[PDB]
Amino acid sequence: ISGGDAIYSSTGRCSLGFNVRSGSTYYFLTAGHCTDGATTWWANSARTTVLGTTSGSSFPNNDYGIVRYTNTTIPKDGTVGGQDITSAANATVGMAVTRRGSTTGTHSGSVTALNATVNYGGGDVVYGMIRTNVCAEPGDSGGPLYSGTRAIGLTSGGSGNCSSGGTTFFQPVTEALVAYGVSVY
Amino acid sequence: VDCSEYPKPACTGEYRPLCGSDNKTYGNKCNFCNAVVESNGTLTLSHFGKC
Repeated sequence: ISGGDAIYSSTGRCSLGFNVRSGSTYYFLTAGHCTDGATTWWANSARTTVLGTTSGSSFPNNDYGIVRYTNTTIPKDGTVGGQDITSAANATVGMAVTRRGSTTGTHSGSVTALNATVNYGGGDVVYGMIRTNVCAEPGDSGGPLYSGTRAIGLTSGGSGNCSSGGTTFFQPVTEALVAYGVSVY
Repeated sequence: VDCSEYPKPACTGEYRPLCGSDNKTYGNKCNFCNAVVESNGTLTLSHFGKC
C-alpha cells in the first residue's frame, strides 16, 4: 500500500499520506482529523485486512496523525503510487506540487501561500497551513502532497472540487516528521 | 444533521457519505451542508450513506 491509497477506520475513509519509519518500526502518516477518535485502520471497506492502530493524533491546531503498522506482510512502499519519494522539503510559494488521494486520484497545481489559518468551525482551527490551487474531495484527506521525489504535505481540506477548480490546504509534512521522530524512505 | 452553523469556508476531506434529495452522494456533512446553503435551503437529506 502506498501514498494516496484508501485507508478505513471505524468511521469513514481517508487516504494514506506517506509510509515512514523509525528504526525498524513502520508507520504511516495521514490527517489528524482522520486519526482523531479512530483506533484501528484497515486497507479495505470490508475491514478484512488490518493495517494497524493509531499512535498519535494532532488536530485541530495542527492536522497530522500517525498509525503504527501491525500487519506484517502487506508491502509498505516508500512511494506515492508508483512515484518514489526520497526526501521531505519545505513548501515555497510558486512550487509546483501534486496530490494523490483515494477519491480523485492525482491532481497538480502550485503552492500559492504559506502559513495560512483555516477555520473548519466549531473551534476546529488549524494554523500554519500550505495553501495551493490543487483540488480535493471527500476521501482524499491525509493523502500526500509531493513535488517530484520530495514529500511536502498532507491533505487537510479546503473548498471547491475537481470539476470546477478549488483551493486545498495541506499540513507541512516536516512538522509531523519531527514531532514523531520518523522519516520517509 | 443540522446545517445551521453553515456555511463554512472550508471542509475537511474525510469520506462519510450522505444522500441528498437531488440524488447526489455528498462526501461528508460539511460538504452537504454547504450545498444546502448554496441551494438557499431547498436541498434536503434523503438518507445517510451513499445514494
